[PDB]
Amino acid sequence: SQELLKDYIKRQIEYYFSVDNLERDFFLRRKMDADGFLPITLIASFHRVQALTTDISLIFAALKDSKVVEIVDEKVRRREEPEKWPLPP
Repeated sequence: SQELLKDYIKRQIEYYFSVDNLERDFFLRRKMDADGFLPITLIASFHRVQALTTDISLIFAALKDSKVVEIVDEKVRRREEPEKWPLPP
């Protein structure tokens, strides 16, 4: 089973995309495209996600379970007003 693991991964990534985090997370914001999207494999590299798993299908399945984020292809963004967050690299 991976259901509980998927829940821990979902809540960890939803933290990165919370307003509280985004107001100070200048690294993540400089890795966004102008539409807010980031590579899912960049999120996978973050220490608290990588501690839980290196299984990319599990990470995608965790994110399909989220009302906070939106996946398109290989990228993920905050669903609400994502264009407000990108910063210059």
